[PDB]
Amino acid sequence: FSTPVDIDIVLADADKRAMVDVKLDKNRREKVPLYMDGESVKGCVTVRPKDGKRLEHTGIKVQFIGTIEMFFDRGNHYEFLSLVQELAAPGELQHPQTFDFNFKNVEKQYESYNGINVKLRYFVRVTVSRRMADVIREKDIWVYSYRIPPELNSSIKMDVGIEDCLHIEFEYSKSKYHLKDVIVGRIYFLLVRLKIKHMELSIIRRETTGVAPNQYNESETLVRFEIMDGSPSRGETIPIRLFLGGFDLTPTFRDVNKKFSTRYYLSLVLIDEDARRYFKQSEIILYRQPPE
Amino acid sequence: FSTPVDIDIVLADADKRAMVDVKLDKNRREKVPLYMDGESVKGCVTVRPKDGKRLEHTGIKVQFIGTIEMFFDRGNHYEFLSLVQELAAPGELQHPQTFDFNFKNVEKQYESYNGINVKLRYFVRVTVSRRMADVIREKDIWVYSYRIPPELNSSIKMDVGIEDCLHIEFEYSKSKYHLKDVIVGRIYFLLVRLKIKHMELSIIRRETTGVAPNQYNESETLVRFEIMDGSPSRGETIPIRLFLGGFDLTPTFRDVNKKFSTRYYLSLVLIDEDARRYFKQSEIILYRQPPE
Repeated sequence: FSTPVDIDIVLADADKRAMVDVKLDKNRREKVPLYMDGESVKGCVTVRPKDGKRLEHTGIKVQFIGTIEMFFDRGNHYEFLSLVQELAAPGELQHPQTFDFNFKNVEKQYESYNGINVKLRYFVRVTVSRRMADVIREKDIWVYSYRIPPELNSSIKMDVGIEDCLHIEFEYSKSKYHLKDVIVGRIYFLLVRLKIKHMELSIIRRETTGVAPNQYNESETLVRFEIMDGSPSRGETIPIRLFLGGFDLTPTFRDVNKKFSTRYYLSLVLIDEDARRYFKQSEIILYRQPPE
Repeated sequence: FSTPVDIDIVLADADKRAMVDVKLDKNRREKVPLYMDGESVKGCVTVRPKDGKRLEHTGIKVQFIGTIEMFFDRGNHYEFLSLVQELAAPGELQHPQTFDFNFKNVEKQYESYNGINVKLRYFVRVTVSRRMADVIREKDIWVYSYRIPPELNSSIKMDVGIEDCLHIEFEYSKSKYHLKDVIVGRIYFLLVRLKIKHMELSIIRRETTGVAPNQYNESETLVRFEIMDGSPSRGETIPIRLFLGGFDLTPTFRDVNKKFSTRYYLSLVLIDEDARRYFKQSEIILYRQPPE
């Protein structure tokens, strides 16, 4: 036999509309249509019958859903957006039928995310209601969030050290970088009484999930970029130029629906000849640039 | 003791915004703020603590809901619109706190209705999530639907009768009347071989609930308006002028979310001297006029 009916969802702007990729578990890349906050979502639900039989139903509806999924558990799923359009009353289907739908000016407050303990995703869900088992079809969507240049973008500049052993001033040109921006910086050496083998700059991603003492932090190290080979002396200046376009980062996400945060840190690491390791971590905000 | 916490919801336009009344069971009239399709819903959630204790919670959210309730049963409730804003992560409350909220450009596809087997209502729902029993506060809203003058509004004109006994032509000036419009019409008598005591014009409301053979029809007679006293002869013309503003009707609602219909009929009734009753029913569309 198979299914008596197959549901497909075709958008009205399906040819012209842009699509975007998502990295999922074990290097998989999905591609879905792309939307932003305030756009209308409209198209058609196409019902393809497959048998010459009849389908008794107690209603057909289409829903636009945005939801946050935590820890791979269905009981922790929270819909932050739900919109319904009823497409048909209780009845029968004997032949193919199509139904229009339009969700007017749809709010989409968060960017889509696929992480470790957290997913945030948007989809269209069509439901054909039946007496004991519904026929359900999901259709996934990417939503981006956009942001213009910030009013204030201060340089990150600091003196740090291990007392009487290593004193350094480091500088990074901004606090806020767009996803295809460049870390321009320098390291300046004030006091050096240790034997430095190499120095690297690391971009660390932290996913923070939960509320209050229920906090799980997942940490991933997305670059290790060597910026110095060998032992400097005092008065030595080391230039940093690190291109972010080589690492495909997600934006900074802060307290999203009061459930999770995704944060980015520059971690400067110096290693001595005996393999001792000296570090300083600094938060950087990553943002998605609106194209002009 | 009492409650540890009381939740109140105050809109940002609360002073300037118009309010509207609803007739509910046993002559009760509620009054709630008034909205239309496409308006944003924004304001503040005000938490008044009442005890000097502490409130542990696993999150605070506000939802905008539009739902259809059938047959006084909670298991038949269908949300056709759901929007969520998370206001706080898991934590504690020890003192009063207020939280802003804004639902951008909110779709509100149907007019609010309180009927017999059917309710359609919109509300804001605040939820403070707790370990075993949530603190929940609803805040009800009226939504109207508006419509400009129709492209086609034909007069309803017909010849009807009981053969060789009574032949009449009736005319009503429109098929579509606004809620404060006037039925202007006439009855014209072609053949009269019965002894007519009186003639009345009735506005009948029908509420139709369910899908397919699951159809319940509730019928209510909202006016009985006498238009003739006594026995006419052939060639006699009886004028009708019936003002709809005296009866506070709801608009015509057709196949709302594929779950219900509310429909209006003009029923013309003639009564003979022996109390025999001759009738003709005609559908009329009632609509809510947009003010200029």
